[PDB]
Amino acid sequence: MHHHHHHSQQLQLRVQGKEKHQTLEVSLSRDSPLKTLMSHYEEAMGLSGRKLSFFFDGTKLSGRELPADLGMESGDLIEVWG
Repeated sequence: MHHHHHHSQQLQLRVQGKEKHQTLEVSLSRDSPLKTLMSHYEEAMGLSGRKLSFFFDGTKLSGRELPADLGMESGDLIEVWG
């Protein structure tokens, strides 16, 4: 989450799905919209085309948000349902 090698302007985020093995720590630029993380997760997990829904703070992500739009911070978690 906070290892010393990380660039100080990226956010480390945990993306966690329904199974223990459906998980990924994603490094996201502050100026990348969340859709980049959501696609990244789908691509890494092999779950493209499954209509997964990503939640932060109890609300569904559209993918259009920057992390700052939501008060999302390095070390936060995004829950993937489906």
